[PDB]
Amino acid sequence: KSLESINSRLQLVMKSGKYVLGYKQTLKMIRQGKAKLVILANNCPALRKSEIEYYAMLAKTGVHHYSGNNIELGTACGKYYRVCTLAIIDPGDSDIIR
Amino acid sequence: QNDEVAFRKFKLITEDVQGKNCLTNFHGMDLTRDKMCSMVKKWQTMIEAHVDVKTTDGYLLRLFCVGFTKKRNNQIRKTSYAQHQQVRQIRKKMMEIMTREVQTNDLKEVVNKLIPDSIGKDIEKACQSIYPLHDVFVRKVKMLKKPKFELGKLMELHGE
Amino acid sequence: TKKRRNNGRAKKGRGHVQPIRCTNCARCVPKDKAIKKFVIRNIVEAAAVRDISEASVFDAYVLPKLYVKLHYCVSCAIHSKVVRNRSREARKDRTPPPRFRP
Amino acid sequence: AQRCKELGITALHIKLRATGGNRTKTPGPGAQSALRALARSGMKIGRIEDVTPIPSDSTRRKGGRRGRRL
Amino acid sequence: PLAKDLLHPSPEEEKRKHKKKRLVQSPNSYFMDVKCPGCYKITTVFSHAQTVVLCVGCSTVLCQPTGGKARLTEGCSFRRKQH
Amino acid sequence: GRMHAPGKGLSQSALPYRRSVPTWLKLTSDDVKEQIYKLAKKGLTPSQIGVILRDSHGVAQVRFVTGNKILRILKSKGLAPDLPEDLYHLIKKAVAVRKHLERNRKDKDAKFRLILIESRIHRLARYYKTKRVLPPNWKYESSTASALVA
Amino acid sequence: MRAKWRKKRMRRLKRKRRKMRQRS
Amino acid sequence: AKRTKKVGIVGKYGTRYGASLRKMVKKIEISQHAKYTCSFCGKTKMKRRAVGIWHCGSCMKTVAGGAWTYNTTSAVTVKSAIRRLKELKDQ
RNA sequence: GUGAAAUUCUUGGACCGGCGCAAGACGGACCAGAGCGAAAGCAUUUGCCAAGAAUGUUUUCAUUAAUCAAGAACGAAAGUCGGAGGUUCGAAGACGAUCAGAUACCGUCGUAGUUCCGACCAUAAACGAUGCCGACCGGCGAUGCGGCGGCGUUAUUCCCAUGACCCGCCGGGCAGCUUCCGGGAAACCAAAGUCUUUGGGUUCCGGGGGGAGUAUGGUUGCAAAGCUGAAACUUAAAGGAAUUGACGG
Ligand SMILES: [Mg+2]
Ligand SMILES: [Mg+2]
Ligand SMILES: [Mg+2]
Ligand SMILES: [Mg+2]
Ligand SMILES: [Mg+2]
Ligand SMILES: [Mg+2]
Ligand SMILES: [Mg+2]
Ligand SMILES: [Mg+2]
Ligand SMILES: [Zn+2]
Ligand SMILES: [Zn+2]
Repeated sequence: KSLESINSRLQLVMKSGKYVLGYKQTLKMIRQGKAKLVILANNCPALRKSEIEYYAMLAKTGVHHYSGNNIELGTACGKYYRVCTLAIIDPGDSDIIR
Repeated sequence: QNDEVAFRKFKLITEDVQGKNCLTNFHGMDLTRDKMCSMVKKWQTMIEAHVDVKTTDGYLLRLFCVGFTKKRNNQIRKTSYAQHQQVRQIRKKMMEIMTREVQTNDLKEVVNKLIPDSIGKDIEKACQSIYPLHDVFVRKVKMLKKPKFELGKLMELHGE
Repeated sequence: TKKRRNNGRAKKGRGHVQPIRCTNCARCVPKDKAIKKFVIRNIVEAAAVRDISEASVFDAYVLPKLYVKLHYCVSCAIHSKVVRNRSREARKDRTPPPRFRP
Repeated sequence: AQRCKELGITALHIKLRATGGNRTKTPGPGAQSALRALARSGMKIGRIEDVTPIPSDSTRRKGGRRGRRL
Repeated sequence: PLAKDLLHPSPEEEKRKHKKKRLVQSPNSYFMDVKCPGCYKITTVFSHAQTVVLCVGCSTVLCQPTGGKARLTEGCSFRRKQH
Repeated sequence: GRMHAPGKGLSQSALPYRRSVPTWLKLTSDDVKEQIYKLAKKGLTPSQIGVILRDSHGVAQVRFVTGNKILRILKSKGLAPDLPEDLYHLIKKAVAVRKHLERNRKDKDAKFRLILIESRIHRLARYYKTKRVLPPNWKYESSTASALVA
Repeated sequence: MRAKWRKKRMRRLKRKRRKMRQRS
Repeated sequence: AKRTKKVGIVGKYGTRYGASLRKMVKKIEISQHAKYTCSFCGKTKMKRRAVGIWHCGSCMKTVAGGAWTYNTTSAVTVKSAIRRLKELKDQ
């Protein structure tokens, strides 16, 4: 039930909130301090995963390890490309509790 | 036992012999054929559970439990069939209350408490709120492993 | 002509019923079609109950029963006279013959 | 019975056995007479139990699906 | 019965019949006012509610969904709406 | 009778003969409209909006109290879903069955259910294109549908 | 004959006919 | 248009070697020359280099696999069994 | 082992009893005119994954529906191909019996097969020998699921909930008993009724028996075979249900 819940909430982050897709943009948003949640596919390289975790710890923002992969994370985002890392600027749908 | 039931048997394998006496230890128990075949009846559901559980002293036991749904004294319906969820809950309950009578005690006080089948009696008591059961017993236990055969344990089981 | 409404078996809302082997001739018979007799016989004959009681080391010893469930194909059932052919109206009833207790 | 008596055995437990397995479960004609002869020959009788091999389920019984045609 | 009055059935068999098979459709469900202990406000709850109804002023559940009827939590009072 | 089952069930909802708003209902039409707007912002489909409104707020029929159906209200405000609710759920079910099927090739029962669900999807899509809710060139493809649902 | 054995005889004859025709 | 009714990839062998042998080698060659989705980078570039060696062009990951398929059913069942025996061994 | 035997195993310890080991099947009794599934079919425990009927609904859409040439998915058992495995049973085959003969029925052995994965085949008395959707037309007692309402008993607990019984009602099912509803050649069927008082919608399909599901052509299949499918000629009956009699190892 958790996976369908996070998929539905991710779908509702699209079309209603400000997000950003990809690694470079995620790091840019994190170091600007406006990334409130970072989602990582388990297909992510371990070095990239650890570095994004350290960046989030510095920015004091949450990291969710998606139980899919970059293909499945891309499908969950509603896109037709692989996304391996993404950030939510503001959910608009209570995925990120106020 | 002096005055206990007669449908229960024990295996009692022999480990050490000294003098003209063969000294035994528990190997397993089983019900008799006639009692088991008399208990199984139509128009009722029987629940069978087994669990591999290790004693404190290293004896591994496979306890088999059986239980039969009991019709009420005022029941008009021919059959007393429990639903699949009820049978599953009964099986889970009587697995987890065969585990705890073995995990926390030695083989000796396991054997002496399955002598009156107290485990089956409290299983019968525990399942009344799901579906009544009447013929509840530990049908079988078999010895799966034995711990190295310390002679002192055998002698204190026989002697004091 | 259709001899029986249930076609001589209890299969009503099923497609297939698992087969069993006749206890007499080991014929593969469907489980719902074979004739079943649950015989509950004293393990010793009525002629020998007194002698076993005399030779028993116990005083209040109950003689054990012998529980056997028998399955017959209708061929062996008819040949062994457990079931008999009946009239057209007498085929319809399903009441088992009475135990004849007295 | 006479061999058991001359070897100093007085009482007997009884274990009746049929063919078992996937084959017949009914004991043969000799069970009743054997047990009665044991009883009336002076031998004492203890526990009696059926020990027929009952499969929880067996291999295929011999004869084919049409059985033994006679 | 050849002369059963189909125009004016008595209310007993009108009630026992299925909701659709009545002379005129009448739902079996209704609405109720539920009083939560320790609270002042009143919440109107569907009798056959499919969702867990909560007080907005207290983090307490009022009814639990079941197969046919929502089951009210104990200590809660209820009445009917216009019969 | 069911479309793809040999079931002939009767479980329905018996709408009462009184179309009038109950006197104990204090909520006005605009209040119910704003509630529907909020619940649509939360992401609830019109069926769920109706269920929540009836269960908690005591409104019997949104149409009876506002004069408009829930989907009409959402479409007028401009936040109705891009796909119709039932077609969306059917595509979701087909995607779930396909995801289960690519790991379990021997589940021919699941294959049969997938065929039934996709037949329902095609019939409903043909209906929606007839009503011009959907674009005339809209088409359900198995590969690309997974990005649309859940 | 039993109808099943007539069917079997017909199948044997049909295979023989196919073999004869393929031989040409 | 469709160029071959049934031979497909083994049309290169002509009439030689027998129909059943060509059919038997057809699926093996299809799996051999297919490109599998890489489980590390997600791109469909994992292709066979030599027998048993599978290399992804994107992330330059080389994986030891089956002779003709990326993973054999034997190895998959073995991996599952080893996982189960590991989780049984520890507690 | 058998009706009786014999082939067969046996002082090399056969059969029997005990203790273990291994392998592959099979899930008894519970198991029912009970359940689920489109059928074929599905019965050890637990976990995971999707799916589904029925019920409840004052939820949503608003006609989206029924049946369906062509086409497609599945399709017992046997059979085929490839890889494992092969305990039991057991086509073929060998032998022992029986017999006038016995290429069989009975017995011993035993290959393919029977078990799992992958790919074919698409046939069964695949049956309810009985198309699907819808409406109406008797009664009665049960049973499976869901729901609703009730004297009471019972389980803990201090009471209600919730289980297990008891009494009913509703909805969908598997069925049963009964009936001069009615139909039918009848057997029988609450459907096989609402049919000369002939029309609810729709699909497939039969036209005396044989020849014959044969020949030929086409098409599918590795093959076995599957689908489509005549004609010449022959024949006065072939058949169905019931009745009386005769006969029955
Ligand atoms: Mg006849
Ligand atoms: Mg069948
Ligand atoms: Mg005979
Ligand atoms: Mg098959
Ligand atoms: Mg093979
Ligand atoms: Mg043999
Ligand atoms: Mg029609
Ligand atoms: Mg004709
Ligand atoms: Zn028989
Ligand atoms: Zn890669």
